[PDB]
Amino acid sequence: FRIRKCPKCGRYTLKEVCPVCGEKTKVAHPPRFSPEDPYGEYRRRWKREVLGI
Amino acid sequence: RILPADIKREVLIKDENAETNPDWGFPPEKRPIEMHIQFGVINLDKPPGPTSHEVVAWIKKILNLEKAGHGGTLDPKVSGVLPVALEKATRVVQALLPAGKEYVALMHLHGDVPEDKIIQVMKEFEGEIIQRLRTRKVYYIEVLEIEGRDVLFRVGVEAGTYIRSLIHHIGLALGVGAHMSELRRTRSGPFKEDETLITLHDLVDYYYFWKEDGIEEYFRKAIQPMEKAVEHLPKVWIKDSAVAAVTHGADLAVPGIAKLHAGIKRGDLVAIMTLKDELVALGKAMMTSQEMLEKTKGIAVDVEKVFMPRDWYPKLW
Amino acid sequence: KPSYVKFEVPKELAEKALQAVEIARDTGKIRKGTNETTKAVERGQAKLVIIAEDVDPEEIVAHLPPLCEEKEIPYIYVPSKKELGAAAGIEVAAASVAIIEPGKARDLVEEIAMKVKELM
RNA sequence: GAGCGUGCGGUUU
RNA sequence: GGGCCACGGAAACCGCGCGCGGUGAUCAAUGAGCCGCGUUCGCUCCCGUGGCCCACAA
Ligand SMILES: [Zn+2]
Repeated sequence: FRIRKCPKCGRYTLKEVCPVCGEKTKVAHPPRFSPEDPYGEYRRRWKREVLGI
Repeated sequence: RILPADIKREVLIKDENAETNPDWGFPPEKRPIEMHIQFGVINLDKPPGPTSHEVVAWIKKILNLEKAGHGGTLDPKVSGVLPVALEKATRVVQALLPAGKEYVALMHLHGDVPEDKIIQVMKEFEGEIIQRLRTRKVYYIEVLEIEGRDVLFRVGVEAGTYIRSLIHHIGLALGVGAHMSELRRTRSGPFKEDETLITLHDLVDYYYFWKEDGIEEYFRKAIQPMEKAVEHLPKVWIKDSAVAAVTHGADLAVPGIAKLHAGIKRGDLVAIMTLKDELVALGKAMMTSQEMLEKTKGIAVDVEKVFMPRDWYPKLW
Repeated sequence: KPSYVKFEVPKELAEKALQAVEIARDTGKIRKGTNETTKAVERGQAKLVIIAEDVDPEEIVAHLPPLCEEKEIPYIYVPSKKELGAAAGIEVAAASVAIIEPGKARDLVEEIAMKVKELM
C-alpha cells in the first residue's frame, strides 16, 4: 500500500513527510477488518485507556 | 475542485412568522440513541479486501440490524467513503447513488513520460468520456504527485464512472500505457473525510462501548442523522400545520411553505424539511422557487418518499 | 510516537534487546510476526515479547500490551521494525517477536524483564 | 419483472 | 378511486475474490504455500397483498 495522508493537513502523498505541513504521514487505507475480530476484546482495552476511564 | 453537490444556495423566506412547537418532532440531536439509529447513516471508511456487500452484512449482524443499504458499490480492493443508510433511513441512498463522487488514485505508467506531458494530457480528460456503452462526466482532475512512473491524483466524477478505465485511456493517450495500482474514494455526495468518517474498527468498538459499557457519546458520533444524507439537495421548509399532512401522502401546497432554497426548477429533486430542520420527505418540484414564493395556492412539491413517522406531528388539518 | 507504546525504552536497553532475540534464534526457540507472537502469548509460551515502535496502522499490534499484562508476560519496544525483522532470521520487516525459550540469553532476558517492571 | 450503484460468475424444478 | 407506508416479485448446491482457525516460509511475518471453515448490500420504476390518510396548512 503506497498512498499516504498527512494527519494534520489531510493531504494525500507518497512521501513520508507532508509536503505541506511537514508532519509524518500515515497509510491512507484503514486497517483490514474481520468479522471474527479475534483480538477485539483486547483492542478495546487499549482503546478505553486512550479515551479515558 | 467543484462538484454540483457543492453549488451555493441562498435561502429565501416566504412566511417570516412561522414558528415551530418544541413538543413536536425530534431534531437530530434530540433523538434517543435508539431512534437516532433507526434514522441514521454511517459515513463508513471501507477497508480493502471485502466486497461492499459483505461489509454491510458484517454490520447488520454486529449492530443487530435488519436493514442497511450502502450507496455506490465500492470494488473489493478499493477503500474510502461508503455511506451506509440504516433501518428506517435506508431509502435515502436514493439521494446519494446519483451524487458526484471523488477519488484519489495511484496510476502506474508502463513507460517514461515527462512530468509536463502527464499533466497536460490528464487535463484533456476533464469533460465527457465514453466507457463500457455509456457517457459519463469528469468534473475535475488534479495531479498531486509524480514520482517517476507513479502519478497520484484526485479526480471528481459523475456517479457510475470507472476510474480504472480512465487511467487506462490516459495510458493510451500518453502512449506508454498505464494501470491503476491503488484507489480510494474520498467523497460521495455530502459524505466527505471529516470527523464523521469512521472505520469498521472504531465503529464496532464504539457500539460495544455503548451496549456493554453504557457509554453513548462515541457511538452517537458514529451514526449521522438521515438529514446529513440530504445536505446537497435543494430544500423547502414547511410549517408545523403542514407536516402531518405530508407524512400522510399529501402533496405540498404552497400555503404550507415557510422558507425555500433559491433556483429550484420544475422537476428537481427536493428535500422537505420541518422548521426544526428535520427531514420529512423527498419530492419532485412542481414549481420554480420563484413561483412558490409569489403564488398563494397550488401544489409545489409532489411528495414521493416519506421518512418521518406520522405520529411525530399532530394531524392538524 | 504511537499510542500502543506505553513507556520509554533507552538506546542501551533496546539494543540489549535486539541482541537478546538474535541469540535465541539459534541456541533456543523464537517466533516472528504478530500472529505467531500473539498466539504464543495466548499460550503462555512467550517468555518475552518484543514490539516495534513504528507500526502503521496501530491496530496491527495495539492488542499486544493489554494481552501481555493479562497473561503476565514482559513486553518491550524497539526503535524500528525493519531492523527487528533483520535480527530474527529473515530479510523482511517483522512487526513483533516472542522469545519462546531463551537458551543462552537467559540472564540477558531476566535483566530486561526485571527493568521493565520499573516503567509500569 | 426493467434500470441504477464500478463486483459478482457457474450449476440444477 | 388517488397519494403515502409495510410486506412479496425465489430457494439450494458450486466457483473467482476476501478473510478466520492450524501450520509458518530465502525480499508477501502488516503472512507464502498446503489443509479446513467461513463469507455478498440496497435503491428506483413497474406488478400483486395488506395498512393509514384524502390533508392548499387554516
Ligand atoms: Zn496539506
